[PDB]
Amino acid sequence: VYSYTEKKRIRKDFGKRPQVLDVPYLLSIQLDSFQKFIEQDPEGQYGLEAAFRSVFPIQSYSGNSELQYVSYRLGEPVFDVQECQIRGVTYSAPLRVKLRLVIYEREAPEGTVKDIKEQEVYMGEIPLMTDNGTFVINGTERVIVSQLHRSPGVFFDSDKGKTHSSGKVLYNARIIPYRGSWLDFEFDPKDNLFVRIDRRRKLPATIILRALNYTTEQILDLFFEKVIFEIRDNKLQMELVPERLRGETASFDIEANGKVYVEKGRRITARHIRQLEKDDVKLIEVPVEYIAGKVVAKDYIDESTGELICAANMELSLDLLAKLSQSGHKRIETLFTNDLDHGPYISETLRVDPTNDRLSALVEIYRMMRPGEPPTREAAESLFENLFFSEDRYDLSAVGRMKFNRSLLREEIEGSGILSKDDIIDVMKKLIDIRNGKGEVDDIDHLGNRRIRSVGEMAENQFRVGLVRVERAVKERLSLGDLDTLMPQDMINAKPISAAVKEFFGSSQLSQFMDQNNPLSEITHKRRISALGPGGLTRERAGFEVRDVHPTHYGRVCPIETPEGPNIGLINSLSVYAQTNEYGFLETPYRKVTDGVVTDEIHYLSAIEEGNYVIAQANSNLDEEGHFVEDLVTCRSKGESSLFSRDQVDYMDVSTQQVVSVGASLIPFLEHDDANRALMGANMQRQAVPTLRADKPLVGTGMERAVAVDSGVTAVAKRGGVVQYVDASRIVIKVNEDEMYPGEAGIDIYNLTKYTRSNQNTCINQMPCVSLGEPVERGDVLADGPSTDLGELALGQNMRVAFMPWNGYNFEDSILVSERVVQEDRFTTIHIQELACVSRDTKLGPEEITADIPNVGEAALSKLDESGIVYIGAEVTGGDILVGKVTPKGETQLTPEEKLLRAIFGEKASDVKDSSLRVPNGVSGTVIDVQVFTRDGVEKDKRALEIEEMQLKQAKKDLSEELQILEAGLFSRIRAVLVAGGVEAEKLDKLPRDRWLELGLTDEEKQNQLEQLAEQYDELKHEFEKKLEAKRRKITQGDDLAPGVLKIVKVYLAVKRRIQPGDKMAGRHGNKGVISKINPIEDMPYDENGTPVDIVLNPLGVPSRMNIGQILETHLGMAAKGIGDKINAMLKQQQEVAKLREFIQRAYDLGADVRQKVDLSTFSDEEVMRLAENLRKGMPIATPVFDGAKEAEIKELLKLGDLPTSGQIRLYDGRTGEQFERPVTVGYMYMLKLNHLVDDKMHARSTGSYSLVTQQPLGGKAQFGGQRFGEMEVWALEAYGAAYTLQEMLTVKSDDVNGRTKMYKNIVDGNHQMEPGMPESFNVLLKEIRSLGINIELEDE
Amino acid sequence: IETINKLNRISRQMLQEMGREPTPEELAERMLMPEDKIRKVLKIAKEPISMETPIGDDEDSHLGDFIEDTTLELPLDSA
Amino acid sequence: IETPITANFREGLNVLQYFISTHGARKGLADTALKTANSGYLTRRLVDVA
RNA sequence: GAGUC
Repeated sequence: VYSYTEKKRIRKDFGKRPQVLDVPYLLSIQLDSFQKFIEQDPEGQYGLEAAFRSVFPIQSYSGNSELQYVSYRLGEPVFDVQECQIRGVTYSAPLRVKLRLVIYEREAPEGTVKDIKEQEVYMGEIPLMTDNGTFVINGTERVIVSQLHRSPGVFFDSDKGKTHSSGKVLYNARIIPYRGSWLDFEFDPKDNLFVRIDRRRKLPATIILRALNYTTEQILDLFFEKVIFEIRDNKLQMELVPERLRGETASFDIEANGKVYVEKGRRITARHIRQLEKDDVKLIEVPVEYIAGKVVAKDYIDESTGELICAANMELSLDLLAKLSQSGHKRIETLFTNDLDHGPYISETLRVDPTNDRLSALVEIYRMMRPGEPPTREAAESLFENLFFSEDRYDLSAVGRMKFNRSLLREEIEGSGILSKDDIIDVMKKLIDIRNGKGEVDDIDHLGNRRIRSVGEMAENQFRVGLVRVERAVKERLSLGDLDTLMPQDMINAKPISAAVKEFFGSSQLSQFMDQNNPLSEITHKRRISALGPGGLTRERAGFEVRDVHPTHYGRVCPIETPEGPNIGLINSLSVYAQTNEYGFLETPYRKVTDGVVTDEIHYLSAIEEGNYVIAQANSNLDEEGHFVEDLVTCRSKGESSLFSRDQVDYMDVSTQQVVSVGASLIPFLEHDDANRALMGANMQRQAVPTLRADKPLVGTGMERAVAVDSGVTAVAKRGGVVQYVDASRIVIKVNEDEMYPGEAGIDIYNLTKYTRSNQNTCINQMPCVSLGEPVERGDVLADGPSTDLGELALGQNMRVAFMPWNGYNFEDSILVSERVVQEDRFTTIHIQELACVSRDTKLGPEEITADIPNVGEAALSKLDESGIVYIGAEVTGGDILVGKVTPKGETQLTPEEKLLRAIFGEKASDVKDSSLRVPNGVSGTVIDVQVFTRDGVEKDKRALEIEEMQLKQAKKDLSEELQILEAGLFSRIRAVLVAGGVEAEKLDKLPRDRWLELGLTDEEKQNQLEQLAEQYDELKHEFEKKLEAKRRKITQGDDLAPGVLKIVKVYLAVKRRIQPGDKMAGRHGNKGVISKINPIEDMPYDENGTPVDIVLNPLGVPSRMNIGQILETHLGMAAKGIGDKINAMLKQQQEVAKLREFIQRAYDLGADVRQKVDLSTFSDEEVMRLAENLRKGMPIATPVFDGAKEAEIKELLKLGDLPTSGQIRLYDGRTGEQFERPVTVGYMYMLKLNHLVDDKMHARSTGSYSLVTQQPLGGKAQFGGQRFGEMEVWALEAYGAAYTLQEMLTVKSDDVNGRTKMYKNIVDGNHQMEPGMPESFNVLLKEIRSLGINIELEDE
Repeated sequence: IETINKLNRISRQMLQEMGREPTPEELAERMLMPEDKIRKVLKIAKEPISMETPIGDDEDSHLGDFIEDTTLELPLDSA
Repeated sequence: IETPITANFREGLNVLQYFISTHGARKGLADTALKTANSGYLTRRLVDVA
């Protein structure tokens, strides 16, 4: 029960559990976010829509003219994908927006009856996303990475110890907006509440509320709980609630109702408290002492004179009590500060707070922000309000609001951007809470506390910035000029829009060169997630906490995919099935468990939601699609793990692989590999290079099919049907009549991309997979990318590896390889490098492109064309000239000697310099294609014309045959409708084609569809004639490059780079190595059978590195080839189809608890023999990550391969013929050659270009530079007594010009004498000291 | 200076009217002078660039670490 | 952590157990980046005295 | 961006 591609290559799944729901299209994140940016949805406030409504409608100063926004339109892209690649253009669509100018009258009230002007203006070109999910940035493929940051809202942070000898507890709530300055509230050492405003410094929280016009009285009212203190006669009575005595030492005889309650001294315990609570107490009998020490709530004015006896927040005292009762204010209202629950926090605060009213509050605000600027009323107010309450300046976004409201335990999900005043108060409440112990602290690193930015929200923000600057300009020009005759189009500027865009896309560090080493690198790299960037974490700002592994990463980020070194912990890969919710929180899918029974229902939960419920692992065993195996089962909840019974089971994992990222999912026996090496493994895969030959990975996870498919470097079938034409360049497919649209013809076209240059110098080669006239369905793999076999990821190739020591050639993970690898051309890398030539003009005169060069042989002349151009297909090496260039020289002032000599040989030589572009040495290969970019101004070269003529021919042929094949399919489709109600085959066909439009038959629904494809035919004409005329002009149009530049030549070089000693290779398990020697076939040990090995790894590389998976791969790998060899023999032996039938089926179904229940027998003989030959080259088996094949099932296969159960065989040493005293481990393993080429990494310098200021050699192989000798290295020489080597390094090898030059020629004169000088860096140094104004001079002896 | 003023202010006009970048020919016509002087002024327009501009995406190179000095001949040359 | 790893590499650990190990793994590797800086600077101090 | 310890 499987499709045609799968029928062709079925891999045997060992996976003991069924993945329920499908592996979601991985690169969906990018598209979905970006698509949101443009989403035409009126209500949905996002992207365009969001930004527009935030600013608009834009009203003028005078209140009579206004600018209104209607709606937007995206044009069809000015420049196509491929074309932009060619010319170095950014791929983009026009944005045009409908805007209306309305003018009210001044005099008539607001009579919009005067003037209404409207139009669609051009607002620039907006970079478009590809079908792949990539972006076209000045002719190179870039990807925008997802960005994690701390989400807007509230962070409740505690400093456990953190700071102090004392070791005091410091609580801080952090206010993080989308857009605006930041707010920090923290506890002083003596428990007093301070604010950091825009983390500037620390001042009293209370002052803010003063600015918000709260008197000290209102402050303490809202915060602290008032207590009614009645004074009658000479007795003082409080209105006491029982649970305020909570653990209160009795200071008096506490007479309530009847008899003595509380001991004079004995503490109130809970029983006492509950007893008096029961009594229902209103007023007790306190003595003289209790009120002295507390504080008064309101501002109690003296009725008698009118003057204040007590202000708010004064310490309570003896005489004041007498005077207030004398005023006849017999309802005083004391405060409650008995530590514990409600402590003296705000009270102490207010005393240290020097500020008084609204007025002095805003003074201090203003002062701290700009110390020394005089207090103008307007400035202070405006500052305060603009800081937190300005809408365009301060925006929390939906995000900030949601998380904020969930921090304080509110109810509304959405809100307005600006901070409502009640919010502020309530949080300070929660701070005071935590200080007492009502609630506890939220963690920085919680996945609910971190939010991710996709594409659209990034876009959103940067678009808003262009808008801001444009707003200054817009509102400015709206008031000066005349209102009537001037129109909207003259108003509007484009510059700053396009500026903002190019800054985001071009300048951003989150926007980078796609990793195109392999499909894996690309696909993985696109879903990588960075903690850095704007609004995000720095290197020094990062301690252990954030970089280390947070439990919430489970099923969301793969824990084991991050670069080694300093960026570790910062950048991580999204796990497989994980996706982002609306809010930009990561969600993971789970299966519902209804009362013990495991349903089919899938629920995505955020981190926050995850914290609540109780979920079983994927590995727990499933009872017959109902309940569980075990009565006590294994699960996790609220961030911890252990045992629970069936009934308590709420949810469950869909599959094991949901914890793992994509790259890691591909490594097979991950279960047996230590994470140290596991991590390394994933990274290695990313650095692997496609060879030419794709050999299907024999030991896969099944995941290789999905990886291929999603990378999108292959061709997939849109419709399915039958293949009409197959070319190694074009695949044309005729659709199933079922699926076919009655709109256009049923003809789907796939032009394949062949042999272009990737960013890393890699080759990009598509191979068609199916054959001609073959059947395919929707979503069939039609053509493969480079590192892909029939459906599957083919990172590389599989070879016979043997674990054992060789004569120290495999020492410390060094690799012994056979000559057979070269012989079979496996791991031969394809490289495509771009070389360039650049012709400008100076004051020195026009540089130009010619074949004429001073003092060169006809050797170079012969390989050049008319204009000085390489011929197509030329084989070229280091030192060879590719493109000729000449540059005007200045005056030739020669030494007298050279003057005479010129005269003597008599070759004057014109005032010109050889500027020609040459092949760099060491590299050499094949010039495959050449492109030229002429200037618009200067006239074209003959080379120029002939190549642009080629473009014409090619354009023509391509589009001509496009039309021709489309036409034939459409006419053939009309033939299917005329053949229904009108049998005529002899005189229709033999008669002309287009005289089938004079066709006037039955007038029912037969005649209508003819016109359907007839009008479509007229559009085939008008579209084509346009699509031609457009692409003719662009070819012929003068190509616009940088100022000063006449002409450019791009030269695409092919490098056939063979694997060699010093090249880098590895397997999936982290284990790697350099090739140390190529041994001839003879030297490698071999079987009794006679087959010798391919590669030899040293065993000692495994144990201490802790990666056993490679071993299991080896064993399973030989077994797979055992199957392949069984098949190979029975294939070569023909025999009977049914016999083959038997063997093969029993092979699949062998695995003890095999899930993948392979249906064979029904298979038609054709399908059978075909598949046979595929698995001829080894069977493809599937161990899923964790859900993998046990040792048992593996040994079982070894028996079926007729091999040793340990996978060891007695081998003969190919040198001696002596047998190895122990049987050794062999088998087939999947290997890869890394991007690291000794070819490029080779470098050495004698003498070359030097640095300008310091006069030392420049850096790197790039400049032909000298290597840097660092402090440590110097120190080496120091330890030995070695003065002369040191001094060499110091002088003749570096900054002494006289010294180095003199010593060079003395060396050439067989002297080898040193003769030291003086470091030029030293003189440099001296003069800089003088320039900074300090006198330093060299003392004579 | 004033000729430069003309340049950039008419740049905006022409970019929007024509659709894209202003090629020298059309610009030449619209500003009332000969093509020669257009290209001249174009290249003269550019200001000096920072010597210590961090071209190293990582503060590996201040562009001074690119600079080669043609003045000083090689020891090879001296030979 | 209270719950340990009962199985071994050869038999293969499970989902749950493997995740545990990343903590130690990552912690160790992260240690390399930032700790060798401390050692290095130390070394340079010592060298500059002696 | 990746290699080395």
